Amino acid sequence: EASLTGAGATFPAPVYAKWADTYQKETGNKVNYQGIGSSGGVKQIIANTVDFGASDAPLSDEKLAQEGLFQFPTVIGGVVLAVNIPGLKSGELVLDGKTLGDIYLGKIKKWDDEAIAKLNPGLKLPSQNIAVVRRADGSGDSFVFTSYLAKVNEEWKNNVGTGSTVKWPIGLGGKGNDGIAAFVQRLPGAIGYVEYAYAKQNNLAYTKLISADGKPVSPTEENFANAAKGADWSKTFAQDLTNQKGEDAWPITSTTFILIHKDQKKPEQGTEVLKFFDWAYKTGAKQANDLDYASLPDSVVEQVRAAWKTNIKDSSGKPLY
Repeated sequence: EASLTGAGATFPAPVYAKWADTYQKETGNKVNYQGIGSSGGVKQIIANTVDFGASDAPLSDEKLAQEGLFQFPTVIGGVVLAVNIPGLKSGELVLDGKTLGDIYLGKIKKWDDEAIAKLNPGLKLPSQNIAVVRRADGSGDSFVFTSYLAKVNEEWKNNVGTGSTVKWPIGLGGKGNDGIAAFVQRLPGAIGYVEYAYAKQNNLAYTKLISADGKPVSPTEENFANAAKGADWSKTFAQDLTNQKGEDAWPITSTTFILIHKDQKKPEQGTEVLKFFDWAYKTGAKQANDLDYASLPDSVVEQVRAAWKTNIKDSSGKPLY
């Protein structure tokens, strides 16, 4: 029976928590996971205060090497726009990238703006102030969301840019996915970006979006998976899943990563971290799919296992997988 600690990204926290609960029931092993956001996950693994870190934003090959870290992907999810719009039900409103960016720039102030109406011709829209919500903490959702906005809105690209932290033009700061979800529930007219499970499991309304190919798409597990169908995983785990081509491709999709040290100074801990994630790849797909995360293809899992064998060792050079 091992006791393991992880910390970081809130994007996959619902599935990691479910996996950890099941794993304890089946094996006795205890995995404690603290949702502090991706930037904090990176900081904590570098400081050696946890057994594993978690970040939705990938580190570069060079940064991994400088830090003596190894990164591997777990699941595929989607970022959605949770909304609180009087008179509208979930899934009714459509936004496109340009107009979403103009909302986040503060240019569009009311839900019945002509640009929103044009995207939604048969819908009656209220004259409700838009209340923009964004992340306060350093965040992989912010990284993915601003990476998307920079592709679809030139003003955003040139003035705000992309990052885990940016100079937001407008918007209240929520801490974690949970904090944005709580703000959208409490504020008539809110819009906030959250990983899909935080909208669904909190009974929050959400929008459709226009795909890269120009078609309205609903956020679903299958549509997150579709956004990754063009990814050449053989080349790198650090795949860009925003604004990807193809039918029913959710435009704000991302995978998410675990970070561990290559030279394990507590090699029993590292061995047990690998066993937890291996168990999750072998047995955990229903639990992920229940929370609307798509599973990585088996080929990707096999790449992860092969890379564990060559990268993860004790201080004598012995592999831990």
